[PDB]
Amino acid sequence: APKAVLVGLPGSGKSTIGRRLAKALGVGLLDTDVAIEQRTGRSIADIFATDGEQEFRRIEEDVVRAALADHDGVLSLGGGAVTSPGVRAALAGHTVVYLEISAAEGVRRTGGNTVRPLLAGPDRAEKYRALMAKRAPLYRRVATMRVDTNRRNPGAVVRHILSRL
Ligand SMILES: Nc1ncnc2c1ncn2[C@@H]1O[C@H](COP(=O)(O)OP(=O)(O)NP(=O)(O)O)[C@@H](O)[C@H]1O
Ligand SMILES: O=C(O)C1=C[C@@H](O)[C@H](O)[C@H](O)C1
Repeated sequence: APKAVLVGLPGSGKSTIGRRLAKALGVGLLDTDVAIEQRTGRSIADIFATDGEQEFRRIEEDVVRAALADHDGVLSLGGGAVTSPGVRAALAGHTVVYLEISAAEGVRRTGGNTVRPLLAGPDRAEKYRALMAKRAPLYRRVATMRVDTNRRNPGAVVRHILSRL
């Protein structure tokens, strides 16, 4: 079973905080978005364009159930994984950390285009605020620890978590 599992919106810090926490405990990192590209032929934007979001979600669920059984290090999840009811039932019993961020700082952190099919195009600030309103009740229901990332630098986030494990 993992030592910790990380969830939240794009730009909260899931990949950055996960690398740094794994180095301090002595263990490996597994990132489910990276695992998906390795197993199929292609990119995340390629699968969304040829096949659709509902077929992305079925591949993501099967990857997640297997990681929770076989991996003893730190695990980082994709941003919309909590919208599947089969993902929420596999998480019950596990150690789960929710990273919180405001809408104005969150949109400024995503600013140098990694891509992101669901944030693409004009009116970026309007689309980010609509994603927050519908997911926030879902992050609160799955969590066992909540941490505020608004005025904490990344080394100080790591130390707050380490003392509560
Ligand atoms: N506490 C922090 N303070 C200052 N900058 C930060 C903080 N956390 C993350 N960043 C920066 O914000 C950017 C995004 O962080 P990242 O770790 O990629 O988040 P993400 O939650 O994994 N995205 P996704 O899987 O696509 O939903 C990076 O350049 C980081 O360097
Ligand atoms: O639905 C989402 O919010 C996301 C889906 C994919 O682009 C990626 O899995 C990303 O982390 C965000």
